[PDB]
Amino acid sequence: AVPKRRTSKTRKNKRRTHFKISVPGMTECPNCGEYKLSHRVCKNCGSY
Amino acid sequence: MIQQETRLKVADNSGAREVLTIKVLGGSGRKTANIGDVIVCTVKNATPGGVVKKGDVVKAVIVRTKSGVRRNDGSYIKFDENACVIIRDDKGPRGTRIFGPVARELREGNFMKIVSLAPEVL
Amino acid sequence: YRKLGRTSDQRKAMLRDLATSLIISERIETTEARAKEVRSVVEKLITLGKKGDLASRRNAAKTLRNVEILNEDETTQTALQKLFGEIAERYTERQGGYTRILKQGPRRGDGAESVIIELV
Amino acid sequence: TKGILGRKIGMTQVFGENGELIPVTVVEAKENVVLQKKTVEVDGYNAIQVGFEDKKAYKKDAKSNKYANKPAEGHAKKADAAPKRFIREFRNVDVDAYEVGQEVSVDTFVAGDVIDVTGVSKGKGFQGAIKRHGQSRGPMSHGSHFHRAPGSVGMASDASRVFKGQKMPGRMGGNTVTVQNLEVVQVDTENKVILVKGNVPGPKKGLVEIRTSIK
Amino acid sequence: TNHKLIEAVTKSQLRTDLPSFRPGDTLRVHVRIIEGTRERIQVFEGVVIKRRGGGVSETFTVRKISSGVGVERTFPLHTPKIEKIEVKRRGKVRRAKLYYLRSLRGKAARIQEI
RNA sequence: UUGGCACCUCGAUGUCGGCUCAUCGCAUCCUGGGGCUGUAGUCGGUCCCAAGGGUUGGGCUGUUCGCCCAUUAAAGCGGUACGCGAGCUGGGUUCAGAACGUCGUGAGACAGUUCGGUCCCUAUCCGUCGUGGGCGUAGGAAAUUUGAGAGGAGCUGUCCUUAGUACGAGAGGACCGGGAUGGACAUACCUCUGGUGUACCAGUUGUCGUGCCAACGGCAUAGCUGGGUAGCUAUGUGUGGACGGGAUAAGUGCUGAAAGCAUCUAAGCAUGAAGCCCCCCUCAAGAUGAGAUUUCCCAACUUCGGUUAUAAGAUCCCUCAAAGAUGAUGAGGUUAAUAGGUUCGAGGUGGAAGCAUGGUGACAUGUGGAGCUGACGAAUACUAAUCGAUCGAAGACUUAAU
Ligand SMILES: [Mg+2]
Ligand SMILES: [Mg+2]
Ligand SMILES: [Mg+2]
Ligand SMILES: [Mg+2]
Ligand SMILES: [Mg+2]
Ligand SMILES: [Mg+2]
Ligand SMILES: [Mg+2]
Ligand SMILES: [Mg+2]
Ligand SMILES: [Mg+2]
Ligand SMILES: [Mg+2]
Ligand SMILES: [Mg+2]
Repeated sequence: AVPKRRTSKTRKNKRRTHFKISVPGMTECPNCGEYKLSHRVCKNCGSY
Repeated sequence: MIQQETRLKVADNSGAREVLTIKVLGGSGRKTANIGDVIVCTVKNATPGGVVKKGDVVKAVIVRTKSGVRRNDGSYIKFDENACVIIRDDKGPRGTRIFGPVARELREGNFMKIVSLAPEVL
Repeated sequence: YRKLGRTSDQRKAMLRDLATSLIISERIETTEARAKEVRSVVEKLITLGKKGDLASRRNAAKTLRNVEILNEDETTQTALQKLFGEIAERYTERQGGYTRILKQGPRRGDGAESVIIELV
Repeated sequence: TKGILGRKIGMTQVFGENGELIPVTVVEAKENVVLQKKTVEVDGYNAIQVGFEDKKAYKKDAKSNKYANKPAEGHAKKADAAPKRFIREFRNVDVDAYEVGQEVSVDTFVAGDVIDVTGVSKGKGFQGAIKRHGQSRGPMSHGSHFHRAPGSVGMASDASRVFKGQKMPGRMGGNTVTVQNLEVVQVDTENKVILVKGNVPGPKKGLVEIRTSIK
Repeated sequence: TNHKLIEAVTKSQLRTDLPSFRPGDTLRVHVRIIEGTRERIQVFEGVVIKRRGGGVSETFTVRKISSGVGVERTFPLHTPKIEKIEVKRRGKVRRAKLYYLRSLRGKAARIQEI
């Protein structure tokens, strides 16, 4: 139930090495505008 | 499927009207029985007179389960109640007036006397 | 089929109110899973409209809510009359389709994939 | 001797001598070819390998598996063949038969051969202890809060650890398994099927390995 | 071609001799019984309770009362141990599965004609 | 085991049984093999070898225990904090209530009964059951494999023949062999039997609503009720244990001295068990010893520091399910049948609406195996799998043959 020992600063940072985030789609909209998310229709600042 | 403590109608004039199973004899751990399987059983409702009386422990063969048997040709047979014939420890019965239909699947269990004392076998 | 996070009647009531409003406005903005499932609902309901007989008029009213469209020149047709009268005349040659799903970005309160479902 | 590859079509039944109903798994063992012959002088063991279901050739912008890649073209070009989806070795066979490129057809088996059929299981996902293993569940009443848990996992402090092989929950899984001593009942040459008596592991349109019985 | 293989392989063992019936109909099933002696034929007259899923695994079920004891009997429809089926009497039912007759005994388990 | 001692723990080592899950000894309960017998046979007895596997269900008692009814080839004995409560119950007992017996003047007490009496914890680490990512495996890939190893399995009855033979005065009744089948168990699968099947079909009650009739709709556990596809499923279907090899235990020997003999042992040579090693089934090169085969790919700039790009190959993303918590796995991504839709089926329900006829009606009959149908099958590009983007090798030395 409770942790018997504290986790160190080293063990904590080894656990959250897969606690990351990915870069998204980022495809250009060839008609007009900035980068749209891939396989998505744009809403603002683009023509998809 | 006939296990311990199932009430069965008794299908002859052996002296019993209702009987409940103690064990399904056969092997060790044997849980259920069907047509052709001998069970050891105590009579609960007995006819006044006859041979067996209430509280006797008798051996008896299963005829006509409600969850009947499957045949080699993919055929099935099922009955509307579970019945039973009290036997006399040589695969021969106690009575001479076996009641109701008997399944065919106990011809090959050497219960030919039970077949000959019965109505139409199906 | 998808359960959409609701009961058998909460899903059924949600799915025919979402199919009625895609007959009224002809393009609605929903989430992605709720548009994957109302896709097969309204396309099976335009199929009843291309028939146009009385027996399938009774079947399209199993599904459609009693919503009145204010059309042009202050004339009012119901969503049952607008299904057999306008959408049924548009797709009388097409053998399927009748909708499309255009994906959009996540919402702000959720990561819910926004989707426009249109009526083609 | 006598290995072949197929896939599960489904399950039916057949009547036989004196009208006996026998259950039947139809296996479409179609378009198997001998694709590489292996020798002890090169590899250390004698086997052939059979490629089962041919797929489409090399395409430049191919994004899925039904178009072969360039190693699978050149491997199935050293035999005059089309590239196959499934490739399995058979080492119970005699290597001195089976020239490389032979269409090993469905009439290598006769009605009455005993065989082994190898396939994966279905795969049930993450399952618990009384489903993944045949464990007795706890009582559902009489105050109890133990129903479908595993029981104790060890002894107290002699063995202050859990022994491995504990039979805990996890993935029930599609893993390979053989059913042995099945019969071939009917070989339809024109449909290229085998009717094997009983049931074989795997889902429909899976992959079987019908080879003769080692027992 | 997946879809023909269930059909085209088991096709030559399906039958054509059998009449047309449905649940509610009274049948005379001429099943043949082979012991070690001969090839005797016994008739089973009953009322069709059930007809289920198609193919060569078409399966019907008739119901008889023998000695005060009702008897269910279930056959593969295409088995080669049914020599003959006679439709004795038709029946006016409104179900496909007549399982309510299992709790009805005597004149209450009566099924009309045509 | 009952104790003895008081060493660990009283700033807690928390509970007797039972349940779930076991695991280990062998001083062996059954099955295997032997010796001896006051072993005719059938049965036994006793001792030795052996842990492979198996070792029931009830009645009474809170009971451990014990008795008893049934069985069974047998219903082994022990150890694991009298195994296991951060896995479960709480009947037993050290709680407050109350009562009897008994004791006490009494308050009370008994270790005598009797009725009643709150079972906390979101798992940090180790350990286990699954599953990914990273890197390594001296080029990079795709695919098939070797098996060092590890794991699983391993039980047994009954019957028939041999043969009423051997044996026996008789009664009885064999070994060895052969064959058939089971029980228990373990697996795979949904064809059958069934179960479920909350987007399938039908019936029906109440009430509200769609103006009304008729048709429907909402709610009433899915309102109930009758069924039921796909899928999941057992109680349903299939298989499995086997053989067979080596080496041995107890044992049985052959030859054979030492010790002219004798002697199973000393040198030799055999034989010998459910045991041991294979055989059988899985999993396995992170097997850092990183294996092997087949196929594919081959760069220049350039203090080659590195960059720029890329090959084969992948991946992002998108359509999905034979896969799945996730992600992995698999089917696909326009040269496309991946999913939906459409069309046609299969199976299911059991005769739609509307109309007509008949009936005073409630309702019947016809139109018509009718309508409807979620997951199943086929066809069809109608809709959506867009455009894109990212990653990815250049083959080190040393010596030896060539
Ligand atoms: Mg970090
Ligand atoms: Mg509701
Ligand atoms: Mg239990
Ligand atoms: Mg504990
Ligand atoms: Mg001291
Ligand atoms: Mg010993
Ligand atoms: Mg603890
Ligand atoms: Mg008190
Ligand atoms: Mg006193
Ligand atoms: Mg109380
Ligand atoms: Mg309301």
